[PDB]
Amino acid sequence: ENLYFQHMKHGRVFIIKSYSEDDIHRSIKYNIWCSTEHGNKRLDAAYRSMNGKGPVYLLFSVNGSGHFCGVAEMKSAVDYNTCAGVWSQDKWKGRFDVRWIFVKDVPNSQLRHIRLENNENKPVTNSRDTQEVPLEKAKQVLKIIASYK
Ligand SMILES: CNc1ncnc2c1ncn2C
Ligand SMILES: [Cl-]
Ligand SMILES: [Cl-]
Ligand SMILES: [Cl-]
Repeated sequence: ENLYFQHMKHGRVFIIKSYSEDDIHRSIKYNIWCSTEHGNKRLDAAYRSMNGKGPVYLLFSVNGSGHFCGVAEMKSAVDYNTCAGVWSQDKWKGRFDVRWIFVKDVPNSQLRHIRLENNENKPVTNSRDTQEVPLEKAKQVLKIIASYK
C-alpha cells in the first residue's frame, strides 16, 4: 500500500494550463512561472496564507496536448514587477519561483474520472488555468501521476 498522503491536511493544489510548450521548458530550466493577473492573485493568496504549513502544488498541462506534463511546487510569493517579455506571449506580468517535482507525461485518460465538486463536477482534465483542486481529489491525482509509467 501507499498511505503517504493520509493525515496531510495542509496543502493546496492548482491546475496550471500553458498554451506554450516553450514556456513549460523555460519553467523547468529556470524554476519560475507566471500566470494571469487573477491567476497570480489566487496563487499568491494561497501561498501567503499557507505560511509554510504545507505545500502549494501545481499540476501543469499544455492546452490541447491531451496530457499533464509535470508537477511543481510554488516556492515564492508573486513578484509583480519583473522583466517583461520573457515568455512566449507578452501577456504575463510578474514572476514567482517554483521547484519542479515530476516531469513526466500522464495521459488525460488516467485522470479524467476524477471530478471536481468545486467546478460543476467536471473532470479535472477539463480545468482552466489556476483551477483549484479540492485536497481529497488532489491526493488521488498525485497518486496517479506518481505511479504512472
Ligand atoms: C507563462 N505562463 C503561461 N504561459 C502560457 N500560457 C499560460 C500561462 N499562464 C496561463 N496560461 C494559459
Ligand atoms: Cl486556460
Ligand atoms: Cl476562471
Ligand atoms: Cl479541500
